[PDB]
Amino acid sequence: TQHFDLIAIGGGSGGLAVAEKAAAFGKRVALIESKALGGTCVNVGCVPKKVMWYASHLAEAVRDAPGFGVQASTLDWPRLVAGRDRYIGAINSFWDGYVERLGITRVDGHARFVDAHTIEVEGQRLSADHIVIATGGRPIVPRLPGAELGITSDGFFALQQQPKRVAIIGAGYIGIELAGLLRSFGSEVTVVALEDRLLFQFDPLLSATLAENMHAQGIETHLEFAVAALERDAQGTTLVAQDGTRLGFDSVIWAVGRAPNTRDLGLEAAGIEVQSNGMVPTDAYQNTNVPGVYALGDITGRDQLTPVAIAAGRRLAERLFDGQSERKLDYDNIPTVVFAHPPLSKVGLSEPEARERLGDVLTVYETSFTPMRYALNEHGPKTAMKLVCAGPEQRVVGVHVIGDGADEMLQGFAVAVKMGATKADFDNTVAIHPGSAEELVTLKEPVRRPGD
Amino acid sequence: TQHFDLIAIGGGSGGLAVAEKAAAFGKRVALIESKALGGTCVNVGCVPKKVMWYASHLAEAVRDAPGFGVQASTLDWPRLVAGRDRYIGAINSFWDGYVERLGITRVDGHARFVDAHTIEVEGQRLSADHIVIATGGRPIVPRLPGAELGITSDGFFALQQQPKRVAIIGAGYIGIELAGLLRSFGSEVTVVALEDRLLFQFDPLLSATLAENMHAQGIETHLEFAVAALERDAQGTTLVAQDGTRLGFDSVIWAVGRAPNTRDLGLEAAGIEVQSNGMVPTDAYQNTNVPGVYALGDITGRDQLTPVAIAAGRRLAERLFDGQSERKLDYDNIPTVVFAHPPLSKVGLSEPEARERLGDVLTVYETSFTPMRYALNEHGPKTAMKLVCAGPEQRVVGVHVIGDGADEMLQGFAVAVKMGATKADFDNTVAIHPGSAEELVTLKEPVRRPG
Ligand SMILES: Cc1cc2nc3c(=O)[nH]c(=O)nc-3n(C[C@H](O)[C@H](O)[C@H](O)COP(=O)(O)OP(=O)(O)OC[C@H]3O[C@@H](n4cnc5c(N)ncnc54)[C@H](O)[C@@H]3O)c2cc1C
Ligand SMILES: Cc1cc2nc3c(=O)[nH]c(=O)nc-3n(C[C@H](O)[C@H](O)[C@H](O)COP(=O)(O)OP(=O)(O)OC[C@H]3O[C@@H](n4cnc5c(N)ncnc54)[C@H](O)[C@@H]3O)c2cc1C
Ligand SMILES: NC(=O)c1ccc[n+]([C@@H]2O[C@H](COP(=O)([O-])OP(=O)(O)OC[C@H]3O[C@@H](n4cnc5c(N)ncnc54)[C@H](O)[C@@H]3O)[C@@H](O)[C@H]2O)c1
Ligand SMILES: NC(=O)c1ccc[n+]([C@@H]2O[C@H](COP(=O)([O-])OP(=O)(O)OC[C@H]3O[C@@H](n4cnc5c(N)ncnc54)[C@H](O)[C@@H]3O)[C@@H](O)[C@H]2O)c1
Ligand SMILES: [Cl-]
Ligand SMILES: [Cl-]
Ligand SMILES: [Cl-]
Ligand SMILES: [Cl-]
Ligand SMILES: [Cl-]
Ligand SMILES: [Cl-]
Ligand SMILES: [Cl-]
Ligand SMILES: [Cl-]
Ligand code: NI
Ligand code: NI
Ligand code: NI
Ligand code: NI
Repeated sequence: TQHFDLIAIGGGSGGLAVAEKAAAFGKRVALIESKALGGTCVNVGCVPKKVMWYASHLAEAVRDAPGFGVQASTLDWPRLVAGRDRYIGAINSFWDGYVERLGITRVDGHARFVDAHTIEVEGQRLSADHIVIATGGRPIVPRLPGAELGITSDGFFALQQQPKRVAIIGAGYIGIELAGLLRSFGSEVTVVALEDRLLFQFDPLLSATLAENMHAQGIETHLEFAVAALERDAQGTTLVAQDGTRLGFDSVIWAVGRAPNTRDLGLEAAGIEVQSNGMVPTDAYQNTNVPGVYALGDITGRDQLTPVAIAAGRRLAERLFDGQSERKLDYDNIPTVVFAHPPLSKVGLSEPEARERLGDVLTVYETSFTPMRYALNEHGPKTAMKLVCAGPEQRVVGVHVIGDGADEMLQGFAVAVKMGATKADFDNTVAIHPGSAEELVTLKEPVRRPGD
Repeated sequence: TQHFDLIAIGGGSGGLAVAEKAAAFGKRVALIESKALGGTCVNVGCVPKKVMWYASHLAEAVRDAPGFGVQASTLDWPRLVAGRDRYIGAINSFWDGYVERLGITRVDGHARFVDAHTIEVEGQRLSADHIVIATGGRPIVPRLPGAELGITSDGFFALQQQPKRVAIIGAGYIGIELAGLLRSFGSEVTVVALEDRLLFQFDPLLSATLAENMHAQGIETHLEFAVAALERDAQGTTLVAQDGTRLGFDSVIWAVGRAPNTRDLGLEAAGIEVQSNGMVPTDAYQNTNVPGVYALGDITGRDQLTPVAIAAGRRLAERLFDGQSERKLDYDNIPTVVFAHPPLSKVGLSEPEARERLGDVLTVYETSFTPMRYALNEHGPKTAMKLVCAGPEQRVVGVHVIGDGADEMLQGFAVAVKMGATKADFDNTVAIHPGSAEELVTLKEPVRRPG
């Protein structure tokens, strides 16, 4: 009730990770969770999406099979969801049991700080030497007229039936992944975005290639399209832009970012520093401004990814409970995959970023090609790759790929980039043939040198 | 006739590569080819096999689709053959045109040395300052009774119709790849192997997992099985082990190694050292014992891979024609993929090799799991992975993976291993989630420690 070494607020990626490691160092751990263990990722994030992603991968596969002489003949969405939910349910079940197995005290409900070192959960108060905030986020629904006519990614994973005509508002990760899933399943898919290109945070080569692939797949896009309101039309719902432009959808999905769950956490009661956008500032070691209070995962405003939350959690527990006083996560060169169809992946800096952060010091290599996966198909999606290099030695500061296999391609490259790999390091590595990844180690002439 | 800077013998991976780079450095280049440009890889190796591998990936995708709610569905082999060959043709055509574009003097026919710096092709003699031998290999057909009833991998890519009941003799690369192609196309396949495990050269964990995957997909295997002869039976041909065991097959495929094309090459006449197995010894810079004569690719008896022949050739051209007098290929840690279903991949040393070369100093990490690719399927193939580490610092000396995605997974890991990555280097890099590769950077407790 006061004798806990650790209270982890939130049983998602970060909370589970720090609770787990702490418990393994023989600490007394309390874990607070208002909903289901596993958090966003297991329930409404990474896992349901990747399961649905395989279904779309397999659907593309049955379309392309006759081209290779494989005689194949459409989605049963209820069966997909049922299978997906059984699988997700099993991971929830694992975690429920694992937490009990570790000896962690689970507390159901919504935790709020009551002071610098105590929380209250449905009237019950609990103190600890260390309180870790890992409450994650939730999808943003804009304060616009008729915004409630649209659903979010949470709503997407709740859908019991496949919608026929979809509008996706936002072209970040989830907007693009949702678009690719649904079009692959044969829905009409339009995506709209504020920006002049899809996947704005990513390198212009990936953005451009993705657009081509998406256009080729029949996905309608509208760039520089600000949604002013959503309205009800004759059997369906309509998007209304700034200028008055109208768009008959049976589903409109808001994919315009996520907000941190820090609104009534009692942070002011505890004197915890928090930004106007709800992000909780931390140092490199997840320390907030209040000693004994830490934040990790999405609410910290750094790379919004599951393995980032986990790693941040494990290292924090190592720091606090294993006397590894200098232990921290490195937030440079975190690899990521966007599960489009075909998917994309990157580690490190895009060209514009590297040009921002470093000078006119960039040597940039790139290539485009149709992979052998589509050799016997009519119009396969193009693969595109860019190596961003910096300095005379050509340190590789960015690796960017879009195309078949990209989802499994960059993990090892992330290792090399973290080790400070140069172009030479890549080039002295013998290719694997035949495949796509070999293209990253056989780039010859650069497209841009310092001066461009 | 004698004013050539380079004669490349063989228009395969090594010959093309050295000729191209020499030509690019403004040298006068002759390229001798007796058959088609592109060599083995383009015509009867990597490319046809990978084309068919995709058909096989798609057939499996077709099988698995209903489990994921995708309402699907059987191979039209002629359609596959026609598509494959058309794709192959384009690459040959590219090379034909490319060699002409580079200004290389192509010469059709079989080259033999006449002296240390001269070759003869169908009567014409040609000298050069530099002669690169890159004549590659050919499948081995053993000198057993009725060996000729079987076919080779060359014969596999010549087949116009899908065989119904196939025997694969050999559990190296080719045997395994072919077995997996055929089985997913619905043929009956049994593979026999001299060794006690499939893919002997590979790490036991890969071998053991591949056996499991292959058994689960209906492939029958016979280990420690030495075929003594092939005889005709009542429709089909039979395998006879030397103990007497008998196996009725539609086609029998020898996949028992490849022999170097160096028997009728005039190496005697030029004074070039050759081993009894036909391999041509070289130093680290591809130099034979006679100055001006070099060898690369398969006949050198090093890693028998396309990109290895290519890199060796390019680097040799840089050495010879661009004053980069120290340029050579590093033969340590060549990554490779074996295109089974699902494929496997490795870079560096297996556990047995590492103990053999480095001693009782290994920290070995292992994991095994069913990837999310098979989440809604009944019995997906296993994925298995091993990190082989050496020393107290735990340098990564071996990386090994079998399973979905293995074919695109290890290229970047090869770079890291090339740089001398340790386990710490792996663990300090954040995982990509969700996927399989992340398992390689999140291996916690080792299975074996020094001792
Ligand atoms: C659709 C979608 C797809 C995604 N795909 C990927 C992907 O493929 N790869 C990847 O790496 N990342 C992906 N992410 C991001 C990833 O899910 C998050 O980065 C990760 O879950 C963050 O973990 P966390 O611990 O910070 O927050 P969460 O995992 O969301 O955990 C927070 C938990 O705390 C609980 N909680 C909140 N407030 C309280 C309270 N005050 N008291 C008690 N409990 C509380 C919540 O119920 C929640 O369970 C995806 C996200 C979305 C939405
Ligand atoms: C079935 C199979 C699958 C394979 N799969 C892969 C794989 O996926 N990945 C990979 O990296 N490697 C693979 N390989 C191995 C790869 O093909 C070889 O390592 C590569 O082709 C070797 O190149 P090379 O230049 O040494 O020989 P080759 O490419 O075989 O070139 C030799 C050429 O020389 C010609 N020649 C021979 N004698 C003479 C003569 N005296 N005069 C003139 N010309 C002559 C031949 O016609 C031939 O064209 C595979 C091989 C096989 C057979
Ligand atoms: N595969 C993965 O690793 C994975 C998958 C999904 C999400 N994630 C994580 O979760 C986060 C989720 O971000 P997100 O994709 O929801 O959004 P985002 O922040 O990445 O993108 C913002 C988008 O909102 C749009 N937008 C905002 N207001 C608009 C308006 N009124 N009209 C039209 N468009 C408007 C903009 O056009 C913009 O494209 C990501 O940052 C990522 O880190 C990861
Ligand atoms: N994916 C790729 O990178 C790829 C694919 C295929 C081949 N290759 C290359 O080509 C080379 C040749 O491959 P390979 O598989 O033909 O050779 P191999 O040396 O790997 O095959 C040896 C096999 O021959 C068998 N064998 C020999 N005599 C036998 C007997 N009488 N009875 C039963 N079994 C017998 C053994 O059991 C053994 O399994 C490889 O070294 C490889 O580098 C590469
Ligand atoms: Cl236990
Ligand atoms: Cl409440
Ligand atoms: Cl909240
Ligand atoms: Cl896909
Ligand atoms: Cl030109
Ligand atoms: Cl002849
Ligand atoms: Cl010969
Ligand atoms: Cl496969
Ligand atoms: Ni207490
Ligand atoms: Ni107090
Ligand atoms: Ni001459
Ligand atoms: Ni002479």
